[PDB]
Amino acid sequence: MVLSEGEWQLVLHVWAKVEADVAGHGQDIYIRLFKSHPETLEKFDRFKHLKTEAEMKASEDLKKQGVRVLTALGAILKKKGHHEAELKPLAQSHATKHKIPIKYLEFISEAIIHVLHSRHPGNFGADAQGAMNKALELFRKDIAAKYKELGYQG
Ligand code: HEM
Ligand SMILES: [O-]
Repeated sequence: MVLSEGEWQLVLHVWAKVEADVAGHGQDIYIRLFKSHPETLEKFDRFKHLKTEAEMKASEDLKKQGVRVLTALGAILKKKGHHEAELKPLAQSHATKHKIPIKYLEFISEAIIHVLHSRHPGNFGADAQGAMNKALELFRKDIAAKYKELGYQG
């Protein structure tokens, strides 16, 4: 699959708004993921004890993690599909160290789309959401191919 340049520009225009406060966006995305799909929280040995949204919001380590995730994803999106180098280390850690199924990558993709739809209606109308879904689907398709190369079913 391949995105057009116009689609990439819709992705990068909303990502520029995320970058006004990457930490706050990361907190919202993790809270949405863990509330919608609680099983995903069990994969985090440092955070699986958190019981409420208040505790998640107050966790400085979770905030730092959210900044790491969104900055890594942002660097992948800015490559506009030419992300082989960035996906190598990420696929290896997520397949072998963290053991994150493709289904859970689908869940965090849904959390990202929900938070952008809520915060950024000015840059996340239907065409922009479609472009972001295509970019995240491309990311998951290429991660899934690397998972298989690495020996992990996904
Ligand atoms: C957009 C998708 C994702 C991106 C870009 C991403 C990125 C990252 C990065 C950059 C790190 C730190 C370096 C590393 O270990 O590779 C990390 C750590 C981690 N990721 Fe992900 N991740 C994603 C999705 C997920 C999902 C869906 C889960 C689990 C449901 C997950 C579980 C973990 C865990 C458990 C760690 C280690 C956390 C810690 O140090 O406490 N990741 N991720
Ligand atoms: O993560």
